[PDB]
Amino acid sequence: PISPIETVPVKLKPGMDGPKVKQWPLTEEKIKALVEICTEMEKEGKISKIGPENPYNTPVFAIKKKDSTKWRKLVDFRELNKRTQDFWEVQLGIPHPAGLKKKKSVTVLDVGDAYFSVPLDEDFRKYTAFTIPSINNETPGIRYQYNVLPQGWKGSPAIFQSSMTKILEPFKKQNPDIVIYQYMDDLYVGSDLEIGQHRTKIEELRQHLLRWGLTTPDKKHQKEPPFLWMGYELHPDKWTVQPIVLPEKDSWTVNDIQKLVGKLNWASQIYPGIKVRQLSKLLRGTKALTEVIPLTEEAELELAENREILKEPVHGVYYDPSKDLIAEIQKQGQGQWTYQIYQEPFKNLKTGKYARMRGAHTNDVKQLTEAVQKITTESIVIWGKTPKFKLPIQKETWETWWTEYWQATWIPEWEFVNTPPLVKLWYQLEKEPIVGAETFYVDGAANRETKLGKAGYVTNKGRQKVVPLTNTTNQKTELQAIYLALQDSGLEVNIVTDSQYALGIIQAQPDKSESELVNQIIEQLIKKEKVYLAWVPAHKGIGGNEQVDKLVS
Amino acid sequence: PISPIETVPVKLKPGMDGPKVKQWPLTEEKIKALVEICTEMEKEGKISKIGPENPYNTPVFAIKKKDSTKWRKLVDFRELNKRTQDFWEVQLGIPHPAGLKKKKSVTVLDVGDAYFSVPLDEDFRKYTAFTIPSINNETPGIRYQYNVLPQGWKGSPAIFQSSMTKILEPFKKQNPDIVIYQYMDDLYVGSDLEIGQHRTKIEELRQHLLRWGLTTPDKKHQKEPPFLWMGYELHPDKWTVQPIVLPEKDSWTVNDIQKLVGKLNWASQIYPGIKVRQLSKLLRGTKALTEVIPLTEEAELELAENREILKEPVHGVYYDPSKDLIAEIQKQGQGQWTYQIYQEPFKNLKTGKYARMRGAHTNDVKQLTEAVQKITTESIVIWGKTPKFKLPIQKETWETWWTEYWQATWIPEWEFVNTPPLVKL
Amino acid sequence: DIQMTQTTSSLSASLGDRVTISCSASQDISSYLNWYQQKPEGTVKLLIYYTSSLHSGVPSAFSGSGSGTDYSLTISNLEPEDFATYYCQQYSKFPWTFGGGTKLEIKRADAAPTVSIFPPSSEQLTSGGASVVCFLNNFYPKDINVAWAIDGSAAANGVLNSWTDQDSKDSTYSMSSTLTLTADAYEAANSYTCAATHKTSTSPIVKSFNANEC
Amino acid sequence: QITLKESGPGIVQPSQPFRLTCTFSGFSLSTSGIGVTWIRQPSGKGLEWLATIWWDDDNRYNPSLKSRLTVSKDTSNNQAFLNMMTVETADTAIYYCAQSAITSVTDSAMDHWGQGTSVTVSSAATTPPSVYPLAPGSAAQTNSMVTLGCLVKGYFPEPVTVTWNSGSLSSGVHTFPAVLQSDLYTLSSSVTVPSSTWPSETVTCNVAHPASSTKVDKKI
DNA sequence: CTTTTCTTTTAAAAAGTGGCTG
RNA sequence: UCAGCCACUUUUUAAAAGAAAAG
Repeated sequence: PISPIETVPVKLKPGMDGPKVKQWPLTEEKIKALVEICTEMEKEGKISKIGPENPYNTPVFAIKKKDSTKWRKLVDFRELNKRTQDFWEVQLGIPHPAGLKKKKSVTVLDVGDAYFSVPLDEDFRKYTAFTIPSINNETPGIRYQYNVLPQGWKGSPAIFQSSMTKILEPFKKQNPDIVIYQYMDDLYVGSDLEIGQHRTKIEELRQHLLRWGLTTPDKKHQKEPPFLWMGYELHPDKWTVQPIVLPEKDSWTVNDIQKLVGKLNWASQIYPGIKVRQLSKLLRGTKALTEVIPLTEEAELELAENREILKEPVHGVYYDPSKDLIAEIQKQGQGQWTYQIYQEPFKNLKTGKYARMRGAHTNDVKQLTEAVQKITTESIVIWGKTPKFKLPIQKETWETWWTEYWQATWIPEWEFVNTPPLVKLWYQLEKEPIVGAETFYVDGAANRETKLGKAGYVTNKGRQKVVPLTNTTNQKTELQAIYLALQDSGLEVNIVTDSQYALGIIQAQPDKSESELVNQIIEQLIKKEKVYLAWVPAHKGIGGNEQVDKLVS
Repeated sequence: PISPIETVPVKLKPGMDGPKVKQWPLTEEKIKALVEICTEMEKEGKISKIGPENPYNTPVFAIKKKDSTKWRKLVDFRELNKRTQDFWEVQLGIPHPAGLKKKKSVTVLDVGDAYFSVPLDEDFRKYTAFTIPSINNETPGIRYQYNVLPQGWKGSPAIFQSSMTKILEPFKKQNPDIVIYQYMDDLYVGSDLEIGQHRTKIEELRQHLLRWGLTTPDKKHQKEPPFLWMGYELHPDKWTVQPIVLPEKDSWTVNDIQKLVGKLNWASQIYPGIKVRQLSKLLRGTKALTEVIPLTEEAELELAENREILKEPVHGVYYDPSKDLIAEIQKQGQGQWTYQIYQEPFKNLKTGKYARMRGAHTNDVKQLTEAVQKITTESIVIWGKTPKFKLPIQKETWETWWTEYWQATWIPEWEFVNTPPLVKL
Repeated sequence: DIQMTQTTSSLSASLGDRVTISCSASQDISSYLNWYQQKPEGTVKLLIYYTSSLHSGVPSAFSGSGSGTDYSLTISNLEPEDFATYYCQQYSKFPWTFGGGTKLEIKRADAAPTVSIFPPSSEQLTSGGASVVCFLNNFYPKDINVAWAIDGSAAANGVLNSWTDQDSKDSTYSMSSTLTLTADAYEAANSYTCAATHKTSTSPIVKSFNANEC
Repeated sequence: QITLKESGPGIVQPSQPFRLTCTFSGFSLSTSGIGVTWIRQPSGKGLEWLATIWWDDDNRYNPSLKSRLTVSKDTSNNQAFLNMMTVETADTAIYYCAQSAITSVTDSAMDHWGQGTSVTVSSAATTPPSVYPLAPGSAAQTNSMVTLGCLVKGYFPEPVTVTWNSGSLSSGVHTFPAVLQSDLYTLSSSVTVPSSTWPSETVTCNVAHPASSTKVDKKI
């Protein structure tokens, strides 16, 4: 059990010291329990008596409410942790089955008492000092210090990795054909070796770990067909997770809306397209623990649709680097998209959603790429090579997009699909001013301290207008006034502003937004057959501007 | 074990606490290319392996440099650079050649390897720590630590300079005509020689660097079909400017008179007599935009006067070694880009452009990336420093592709921005 | 191995005329093309590189043209020197290939062949040799067919011919077909006949004789 | 200035290897952009690309012939060699050495060639020819413009002269191209003289084969 | 003859939650 | 009972961009 692997020199957060937390008198029976427990941990070198100089201390409680066989006695190193030097956790995430190759013989070995096998920095140990409170009668108590990695300590699962990985390298360099996917105390191994010849190889790896001190019992995955690795059930040719087990009716509390919402996300992996924006918005306002939200109807159907996607069973197929990955995208939410990363037609690999406004004035054109990019990097991570895309937009639409947008953008190898509520840019500010339309010189203003201000405009035929407003600002008016012009005008119009802000927002071609005004400005733009927007400096007096300025002011 | 030289104590800039950047996703190819090059260095112990106990970190990615040698790992030490101390050596110890721009040809020579020859301060070694990723996160990412002057670190050229110095002393001496410069992992060699005599004196230098301090540069693959190697050389004298300002129409309409003033009213910051008063006068009333064409010759005279001021040796410009440098890009047209580099705003010391070469390398990012690489180089050759880049693109985006279209040994500082239409005229 | 093809093999012209020669590639060659000229003498000068750039010294009259799998070479106003063979070349894929050039000959008014035949010489016969020669001198278009028929019209196996290059002067062409037959066949046969069929007249311009000797 | 002349064996037996040497001047096989190529135009056909020797020592051979041919150069001496092993009939031709050079990003052509060398491949041996006077015969004075003839049979070393009367008669003379007959060349030339001239004044045809050292004349 | 202040707006990062992992 | 992954929601942070103010 005790491991010969060298140790990691752990320290404490710079400029501190050990934990010196008080140790409450414990219940008589509690003492007795902890005694027997620590007495065993002592034989197991896990811990060893300390001398009367260790001012360090961590509390121990009694609670043996867990499983009847190796039922534990507990310590709280939260404070130790709070001082336990920071570590670089070393990881890019949890391995997903979509990145597993299709092998012949698979095996998933595990490791009991992991943290209880790797020796802790001998030099550091003087900080795991737990005093098992002695009975009232006996004045001096019983001291112990951990020698291995105490569970609950921050760097325990780290230092373990760094250690378990090492024990693995020497076995790996000696036979690069056997895959060994490691995660804490779950060792997954498989290779093209015959089911027999394969175990004749497990034997070797199963020895290596024990030589270093790693127990690998039969509490491991025995049946070849089922391999319950990382929540996933690895089958001869599919990966699943039967336990989709949703919070039935308990959606009675906002807290359960949390669990509900989040439960969907995970499900989304194998489970085809599922949105949550409706539910997700119900959580927005909450800050009360244990209360409920009067579920917005929008979510009742969404929950109804989604659930129908939760019942039906499905599966993700393994990935083979020969045949390549395609990333298909779909939109069905007011700004929500789905993506299917797959090799062959019907057989899905990993499936994911996307839902967000990476700003304020986004649009279905932006929210496309912003999904794509969200998928390449995510695929780069699970397979190594960028995937081909199938975007629900047309080729021309993209042509026009990037050819106009001054901001650089792109997308790698993308095909042309046509099975969705097709994405496309709504309006188009004409490159040239419409000859034979009103040149509505617009404007607005707002006194900093008034909290109010007037919007308005003048036209090529002297026609003036104005509208005072309250609760709005300088920036809000010039954009607001733009509205009046777009309104009071037909299908053709030339709108002259002196606000760089307005012009910018309007050029990007926003589909929607969180805002009401800016969106309404969009709405009109979506009807008007010809729109022109031109900027002119504000305080120099150019064109109908000098006048409009005098008006709205 | 590498150099019997004594390690030079390097402390970080006070208050700061070494790099703690995360390792962005890498492609298989890059992972392998990174794995290989990496281990052969531990073998030589250029760097050691390290566990979790080392909290600090910096990222690495490798780039497929099109040369007959091999790949190139690139640590993104931009972080640790700013976290790291100053170096009186990198400044006065490394002055900057005026004539580096004045030469007919300047070559870039990756004198990187001249670094392994010098060990890094033992106390400092925790900071220059990086970490290779792994496909689908198989096993955890193996972490390394530098034991010698690292590739791309504000210190590598400082500490190593007094050496690099003696190494070129023979060459710079027997080739006074030549102009050599050092900037990070690169040597900027420039001569006024015929291109073929240059391409032969570089290889002259690219060998002396060998018999001395085993400084191994890259062996580039030249070829036939579309000869890029023939372009590899850099010609700073051939460098132009950008006084393309002057607009020109016959049917001067409202819109055109306003656009001209908007653009001319702002230009008043980048030029002297930018008097656009009489121009404002022509658009006196609520005139119909799209048609009205006041041709007024009255303006025509002083419109030609303003045109005069727009093509000359700007008054106000000046390079303050002190202040930083800034470079601003804008997607200006079809595959065309433009740049302005300045210190104190609106008084840029140099403007230029970028037009993707005739070829099938159309990718909006790729151009921007490459573009940046060009603006960077000009700065190095000219003032001897590196501009900071305001990149007209979404951060989240550029982060997904810039590695795949970057070729330099170095990586400059950059932020993101979305500046509306004025920044293009 | 990009295959290069010069469709037009030999083209006709005149001092002043406008010549354009077509060259086609097996696949796109991204304007990686050069034009090579070869005088009747047998020397090859570079005409133009990049299917558009003029070599130095080369006159302006010469001009490149093309894009992709097709390109053309054009001579403004033809000149004396300019009457030569032209070689099209591509340098995209490395197996450098030239497409069988294009002959630029001087156009002339037609001219019937002046057929002339001669019987074997004792000089030759005194060794069994019986060489029947039939010079076909000065005639327009190389396009000219010969028929060597001995009693029975059979084209006796043993006829070698040698056609001259367009002479610079006359602009005519002259072919000389030489019929080889042994002494045993010389005496056996009755009469020999050389006949040239040309554009001149459908009338096969013949000439013959008979005179067995040994 | 820039020049390059090719030199070979002229004559090589079948199945035997040969080696053409090209000396050049002006440029250099040491300078970056330069190079030299070996083109091959076989007797009455288009030029063919064989191999390009590159400055960076990275020479390229034609896929059809690398199995029998190689290149190399001694820049020091400004020479460029071309070796071809186990030579066959078909290969017999004029071989050109040509200065190639990558000018810039897109420019690449064989800048300057040279007067090709003649490699002839054949078992055939040095054979002086035998000239036979081809007289009009079955016709005389029945032609104001009488054509005279003069056949030249069975010679190998291709170079052969044909002059009409010690070099007097030039106008109206056609000396056709030689042809292969039983591995020997056979040239047949012809002069046409006005009826007045031939009978009266003498008209002999002279053949000269430098290789065997035979100058020979023939009357009529 | 001009200049400091202080805003209005938008971006990108911290903080308890949630599902999952061991 | 700790550490990591992603997805949520409330805040801050800076800041850059403009804007207004003003003396």
